[PDB]
Amino acid sequence: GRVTRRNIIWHELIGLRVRIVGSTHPAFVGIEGYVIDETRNMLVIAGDRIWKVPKDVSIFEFEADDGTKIKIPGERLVGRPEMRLKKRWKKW
Repeated sequence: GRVTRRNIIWHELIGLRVRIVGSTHPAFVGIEGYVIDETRNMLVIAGDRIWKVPKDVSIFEFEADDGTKIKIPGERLVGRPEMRLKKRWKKW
């Protein structure tokens, strides 16, 4: 949906288009498609093939509904989707 570099931390990822722009393994850079599932440590991407990729060693580029491109290390998205959503709540 309407994701930004700031809220992507808690925002759901399923349904967003994504591109692996970096990785500890060069063979996987270039994988693109829509996120069809997310677990604590993985992202399931549906491209030409269905890929299950680890968040910790990948750099993602997500596309927001308005076309905006968002690049963020996958390590920052580690954690179950429901758990990440708790980060939306701020305690000052």
